[PDB]
Amino acid sequence: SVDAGIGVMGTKLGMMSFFEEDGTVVPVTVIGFKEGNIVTQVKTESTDGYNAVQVGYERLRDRKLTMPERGHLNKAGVIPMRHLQEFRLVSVDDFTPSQKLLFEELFKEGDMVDISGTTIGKGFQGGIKRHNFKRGLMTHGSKSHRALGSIGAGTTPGHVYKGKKMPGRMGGTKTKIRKLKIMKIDTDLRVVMIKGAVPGKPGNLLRLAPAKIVGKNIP
Amino acid sequence: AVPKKRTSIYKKRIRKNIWKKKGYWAALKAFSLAKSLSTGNS
Amino acid sequence: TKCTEEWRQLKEAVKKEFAIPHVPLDQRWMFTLEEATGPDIWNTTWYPKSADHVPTDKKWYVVDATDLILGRMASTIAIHIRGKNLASYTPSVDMGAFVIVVNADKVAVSGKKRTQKLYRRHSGRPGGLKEETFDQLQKRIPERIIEHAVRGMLPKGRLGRYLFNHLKVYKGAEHPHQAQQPIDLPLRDKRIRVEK
Amino acid sequence: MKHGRKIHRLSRPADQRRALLRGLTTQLLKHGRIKTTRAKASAMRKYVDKMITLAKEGSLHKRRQALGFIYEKQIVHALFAEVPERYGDRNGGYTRIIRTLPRRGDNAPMAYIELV
RNA sequence: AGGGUGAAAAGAACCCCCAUCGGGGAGUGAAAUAGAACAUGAAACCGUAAGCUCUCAAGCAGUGGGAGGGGGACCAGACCC
RNA sequence: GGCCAGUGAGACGAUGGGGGAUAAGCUUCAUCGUCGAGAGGGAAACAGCCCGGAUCACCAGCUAAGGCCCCUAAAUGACCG
RNA sequence: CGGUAGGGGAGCGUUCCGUGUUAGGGAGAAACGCGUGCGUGAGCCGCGUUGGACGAAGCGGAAGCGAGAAUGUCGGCUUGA
RNA sequence: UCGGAGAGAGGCUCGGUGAAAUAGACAUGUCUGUGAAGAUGCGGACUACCUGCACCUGGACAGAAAGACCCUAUGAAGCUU
RNA sequence: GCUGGGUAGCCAAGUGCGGAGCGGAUAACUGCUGAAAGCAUCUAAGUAGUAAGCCCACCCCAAGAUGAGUGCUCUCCUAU
RNA sequence: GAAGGUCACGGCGAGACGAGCCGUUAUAGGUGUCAAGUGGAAGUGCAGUGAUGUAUGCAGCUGAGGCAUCCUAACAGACCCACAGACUUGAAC
Repeated sequence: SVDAGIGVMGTKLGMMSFFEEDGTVVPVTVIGFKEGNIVTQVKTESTDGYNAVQVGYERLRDRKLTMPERGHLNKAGVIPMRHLQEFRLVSVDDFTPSQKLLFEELFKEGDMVDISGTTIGKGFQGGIKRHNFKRGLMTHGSKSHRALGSIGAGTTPGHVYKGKKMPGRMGGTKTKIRKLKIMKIDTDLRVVMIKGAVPGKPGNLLRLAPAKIVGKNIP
Repeated sequence: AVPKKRTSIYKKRIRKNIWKKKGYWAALKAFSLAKSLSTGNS
Repeated sequence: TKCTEEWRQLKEAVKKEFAIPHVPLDQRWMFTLEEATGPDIWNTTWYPKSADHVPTDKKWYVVDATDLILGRMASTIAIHIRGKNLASYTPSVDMGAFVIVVNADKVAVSGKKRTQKLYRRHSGRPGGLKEETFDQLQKRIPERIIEHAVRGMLPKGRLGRYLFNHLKVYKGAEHPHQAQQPIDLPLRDKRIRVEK
Repeated sequence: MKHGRKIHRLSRPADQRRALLRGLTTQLLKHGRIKTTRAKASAMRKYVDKMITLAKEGSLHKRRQALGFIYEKQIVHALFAEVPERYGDRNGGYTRIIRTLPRRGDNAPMAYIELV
């Protein structure tokens, strides 16, 4: 919950092979940005029950928004945007609304960033692919191949246990990949270069916020 | 494999009425198209 | 629609009024017989009419639970929620008052119960029984301790749920129900306050 | 699981899919308007448009390229002669999908495809 | 295995929907709430209409108590849902 | 003594024993209780334990066995340990 | 005046026969479906609708005489859908 | 090892036609206790809006065939000396 | 038809990332002060160390949490 | 016809169906082009009796990817919904 800095919204833009003057070949994700990461609302212990900052992203023609959202953004005096996401912090002040978040100035390279985002959707999938089950024999006359085998025990339990692993919808869900190196911040292009992989195909939103180690948070 | 008893009544009504509601939805959609048939469409 | 609605409502009012004038309905206080003299209230055991027991008219109570006995308090609370308090009692309906408890986290218990007593909830899974002590739970969520003690004494069933809601437990001393003017609760027991 | 895979199957194998698209393309070119299903129509826009595009650069090579397709010589000779006059202006998108009433004996959705 | 329109075929001219089937008016008849799938027409089963009534419930489904609501062109502390 | 039946698989508990391993909701006899064929109340539920033998009605009363913090009738009764 | 096997006593209905080609009945019988009558019960008794011609008592008689169970049996109609 | 990808026929959705074995009644939770000794139905708790569709088979001592093993019947039948 | 290549997608044998706390209460154990029992004694008052075990913390879900929470913002004209 | 919601219309890195999300004058397709794949087309010239080679030519054919451009289809339109919010107490201009 309580995040170790203010995060920043972002967009995935494929993978690059990034070299260095050693000759270490490094795999990297190009992360682009679209109008803003503008602060919208500030929540407090005073009125709202907790400390937090809401941050929009991605500009629109202001017909595609609804009256209520138009009001909520026009109260802050802000460009039309989707994707208001919160960041619950302990720190509260110096986040007054209509203030742009300089991704360039707020990270500073070699940081190890924690990126969330919704993953690739693999539909309704079987026990094997979903829960890393094994399959039965192929020959020696086995009419079982890919299946769950037995489910439960016998008359004693007399029913199927709750959260028994079964075929279901794998993918299309949020997963924080945490601790990831920032390789380069292109001043020119406004494009962050992060080591490794990141959830979803090119297009997805990403909640880009700093390392959340247990010497940083709340004992 | 096989059913233990019969559903008998009331439950079968509940089951059938949703199926008839599928029909209802189709009726709404077909009603909507009749107005589209009247005027324009180029 | 409008015409027929207004006209229908004008008939609904009149027919409502025609019956309201057919036999009338007291409150309590009263005297045995009156100028009703309809069906026999006197040789047929009393049973409450909804006109009597409405939820606004219900009494209130406050218990300060500091340095008390958990079980002994809870029994009286249960009684005053049921309505065995009142002469006009009925098992089928709730005609009992509400209760508000404050300083639930300072409630006391005898013996070595602060460590040894376990509160168990079982998630409903092949593993998950989760068992924590009296004091360990009190540090986290003290409300339950009173609440759980009370619900165990109320009659489990459709009524048991409804008249459970009437309990209002709280962590601290102050409570937000000043509007209702909840009076102090009477307490049958000698052992009820702790020795100190 | 069909992620970023774009191909109109038409319920068939590759035997018969190309056989369908070919024949439909021929008949459409011949008559100029045809009635078929929505899927059989909507899939057909890659091949009609490809062949009209092929009829822009009327050369020995491109006529054989097209003539492997149509399986009817005398339609493909109608193109090359016809096309560059009556499509010289138009830059892609030579095909319109009008859409009309389900087929009786299977509630199959239905459409018209014809040259624009 | 598979009988019972009517006393009498008087078995429905004509009109409407309409390619047929069948249907509604007309006409016949004591009756067509006797129309050829026709006489009396029980139950299961399938609906349509009205009165009340279920979405924090746990139930061999009733039973004793009975909140609130509804009546029957017949003014009941009575009676019914 | 006449006419005319069912029964002839029993079960548990107390005691006296046998068999068993003084194991068995084991088995076999002897004396008695209950079930069987017996509702009701006590025993959470619980044929066989305790109380008590259901002709039927009463929105009367007294009690047996057993109980009197709340779920759930009756003392959050008393005095001494 | 609890009651299984089981025995004994007292009854109700069903169709048909004597009485009787009775009265009662096309100003509505048998049936069929409803009753804020009756009885300890099996059952009885009045009702106006549907129905369209049969046929109560009482005193007697005789049986193809009473159904929920037979993996009964014939017919109908469900469920799974 | 240790799976992965793809093509067809199904599966899924829409329109048309349309079965089955099964079925005391089903308003058909989990835990532990109880009981003809292995309970959706009995006791105490816990959990739980109402209702589809897709998938899965642990239970309903699921369905199927009055056990074909075992033993009984002063049953049947083959075969042997 | 049979081979030889293969972009996207999907895949791993390929690439990244993960398991971290001087946070809490404990279990065996080790103690401090300290009587009953002038002494002793980890305990009867009190208190300190002290485990992959237990609870917070990490990560995903989550107010159908009928106990249905909280915040910001929009809308309440008529046959329409 | 409020706010909004649901349909329809073009789709999707979302999806069994519903759901989700984007689009409805840069959403899909087409066209143009460019990464990329494959490997040097057809036609013609020349060489060889001929199988064949060879030049024109990193060609030709693809292009599920990116980017550009309204050429085509996003036309036509439908359905649902509003009393400023029962009832009681107590602080407050």
